[PDB]
Amino acid sequence: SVPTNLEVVAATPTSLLISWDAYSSSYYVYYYRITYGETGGNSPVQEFTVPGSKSTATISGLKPGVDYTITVYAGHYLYGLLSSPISINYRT
Amino acid sequence: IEELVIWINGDKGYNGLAEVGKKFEKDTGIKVTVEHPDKLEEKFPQVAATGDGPDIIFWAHDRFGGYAQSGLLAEITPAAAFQDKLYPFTWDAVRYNGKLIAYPIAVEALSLIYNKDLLPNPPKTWEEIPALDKELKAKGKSALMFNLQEPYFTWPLIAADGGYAFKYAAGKYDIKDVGVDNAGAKAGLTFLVDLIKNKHMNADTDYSIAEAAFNKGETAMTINGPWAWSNIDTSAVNYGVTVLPTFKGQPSKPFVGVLSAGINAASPNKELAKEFLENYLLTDEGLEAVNKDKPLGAVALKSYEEELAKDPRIAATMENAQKGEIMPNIPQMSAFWYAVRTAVINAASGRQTVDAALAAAQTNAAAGGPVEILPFLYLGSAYHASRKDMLDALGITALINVSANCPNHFEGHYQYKSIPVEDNHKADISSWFNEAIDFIDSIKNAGGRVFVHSQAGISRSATICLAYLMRTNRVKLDEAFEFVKQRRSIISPNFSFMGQLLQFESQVLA
Repeated sequence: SVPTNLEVVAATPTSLLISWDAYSSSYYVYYYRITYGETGGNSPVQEFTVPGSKSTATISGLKPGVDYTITVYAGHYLYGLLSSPISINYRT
Repeated sequence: IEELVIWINGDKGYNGLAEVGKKFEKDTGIKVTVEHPDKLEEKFPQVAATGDGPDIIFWAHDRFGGYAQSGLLAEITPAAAFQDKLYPFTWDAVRYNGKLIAYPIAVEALSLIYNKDLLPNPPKTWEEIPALDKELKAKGKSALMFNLQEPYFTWPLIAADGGYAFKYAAGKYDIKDVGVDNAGAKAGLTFLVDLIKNKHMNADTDYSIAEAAFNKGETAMTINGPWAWSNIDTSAVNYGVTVLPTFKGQPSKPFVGVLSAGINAASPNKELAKEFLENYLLTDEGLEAVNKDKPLGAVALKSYEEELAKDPRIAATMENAQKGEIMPNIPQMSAFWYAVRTAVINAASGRQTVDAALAAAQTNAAAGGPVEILPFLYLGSAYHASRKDMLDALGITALINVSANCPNHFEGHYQYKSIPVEDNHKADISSWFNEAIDFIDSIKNAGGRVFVHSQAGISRSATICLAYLMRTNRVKLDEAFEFVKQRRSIISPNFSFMGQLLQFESQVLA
């Protein structure tokens, strides 16, 4: 259903190239939604979507030296946004 | 291996199918065992790629195209008579490249679902809906709420006046012929976008919001399929299921999913399989046994569908199915879902006009061309590898074919290098990096040009290009990645391939 592994594969002081194991999501899945926000912060997370055929995404415009919570949700072609997202904490 | 084992998912009437399988044995002697393995559709291609899998696989037709693209299914040969026992539109759902590959069994499609107490006479036309909502809003209610996020739900309106996903003719889909930005699609999406801008509907309504608003009586209609009936039964809404509204005098065109049974091509009981399905399963007797275990909904057998249609909900499902479009079973359907999803969000919110949004979606969903990475190195899809004149016009003299099933289409005219890997985590694609890098250099030194391709030109072939830029420039993966991505924005090596590329990074920089 949903991916199960999520990593940063490249980094700059203000940006992260992430990767998730999309191959583990069923063929029903037509996009992924990525959210990110300062861990422990007040502000609502920022979010964008990518095509279900992507296993990679760039998160950019981050503050340097800050811990971010990064979440990947699966999107189903009928129901839409699914539950049980995958998340990591990662510091720029 | 062995000599009939039938795979079906557990959500369905497998016990009832076991019965039509004992009633088989008491007629044939030969035994049929019905197992319902978990993650069934994921296990079948794993195990049937070698052999030791079932003889007959049951599943929605849309995944059978991937199966057939891998050869895992046999070309069923149904009597010309037997085909008339099924509705003719169902046979279109079970072909790949023109050949039949499954027997149609059951059929689902969206319908109009309405609250009989709020609205005993649901509108027959989309155009009626704004007046009706103006009336209901003055009572605190709304006319219609349904999922606006997924193109699967909005497409029936967008298609009514002429839109379509991929043109289908003579048993084949033409992935160059996308009907997203024609006049019919513009008119339907303009109507939709107008319902939102006039606050008859909300741009944020998704599956959950819609399903709760209707089952709590806040809205007079929703749009949904038979999977949703159980939750409405639980609620205090007296509901009906009916034909979708027309738009500009023409029916709404929901996508149609055809539950289907395929024959394992790597199995000898191909005759015992044809025997069981053609003459023991798809009979009034056969489907009823399955139906009694767990209902099938609308069914593809005309005789037994007449029976079930006594339920007006099932009759409405079949009627919307017969006016709808078969769900394309080709891999390009995924880019279509995402492209239309962006179009609807951007038009519904005013970020783009209907025309700009559909035009960009047309471009995203329809096939493009190869992409120049380096003057002697191009990147693209399996589609491109079959257009000889187009490659000849680019000066391509050699292809790298990164696939398990794609032919070299013009052997002897181009030099071919095969890299036979699947796009999954198990595939050791980096053990081909050196060999592929030498081929590209070899062709380059002889003055030629290499076209590197995989099915979608997204994961496998991009990985080969990225590795080439890395060894050849002694640069890091994130630099190669940025380079290709700016030329072909969709490239995305799979998770395991990104790891293999990172391992390769520290080798070429040591």
